[PDB]
Amino acid sequence: IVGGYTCGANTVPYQVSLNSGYHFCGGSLINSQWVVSAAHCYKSGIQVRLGEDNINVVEGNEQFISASKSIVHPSYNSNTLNNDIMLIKLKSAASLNSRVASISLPTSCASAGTQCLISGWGNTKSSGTSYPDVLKCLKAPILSDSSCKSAYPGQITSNMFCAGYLEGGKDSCQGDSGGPVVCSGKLQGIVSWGSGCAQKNKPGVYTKVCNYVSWIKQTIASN
Ligand SMILES: NC(=[NH2+])c1ccc2[nH]c(-c3cccc(-c4ccccc4)c3[O-])nc2c1
Ligand SMILES: [Ca+2]
Ligand SMILES: [Cl-]
Repeated sequence: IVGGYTCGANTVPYQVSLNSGYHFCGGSLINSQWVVSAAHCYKSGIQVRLGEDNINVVEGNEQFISASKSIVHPSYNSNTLNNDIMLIKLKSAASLNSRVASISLPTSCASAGTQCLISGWGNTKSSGTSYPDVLKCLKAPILSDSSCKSAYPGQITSNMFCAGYLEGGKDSCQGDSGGPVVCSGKLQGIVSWGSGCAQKNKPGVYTKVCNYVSWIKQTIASN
């Protein structure tokens, strides 16, 4: 997260860190046994880390659970990143409390101008690599479809939306992929891609979760 602030320990209880010996992507807990992340974060040997704040120190509240299976959307396209969503089933259910809690899936899509909270342990520099130890947060609005398409002509599908600031300075970045974009208490987006980080007129692009709710429900119900 570039230009964001320190969230504060366990203030984003649905945030998870996907770990394979280091933090490589974020995710969102949607129930005690399932996490939603981005398809491009897929790899084998994923350990899901819940209740984290400093990812390099065991401070208490952490729950480390191995993924039992990861389900990348069948129509995921790695070249366009269309359908960049994945579900991860946990080997055992997580213990939910005030520090570890799930986030609700939306019933309707959000409108441009909606303010959302984006969080993660990704890079904090637009020009360089600085990864934080604790969780960073950023409040950002969803942009209109015309501004998004004007920024990335020919690259936005109906399963994506832009959120951020066109002036640059505040944005999600590498390491934040797969994490949550929460608006009014509902998970509306998944950090997916962008051109660099926090560059002027190049906002972040997110997977539009409202388009996948029946898919998520049906997939969880059959696995
Ligand atoms: N400007 C942005 N809002 C933005 C958002 C997510 C990004 N994710 C990345 C990204 C860059 C290089 C590699 C990965 C990557 C690839 C495979 C697995 C995990 C991360 C990224 O997600 N850049 C990103 C830029
Ligand atoms: Ca920790
Ligand atoms: Cl277009």
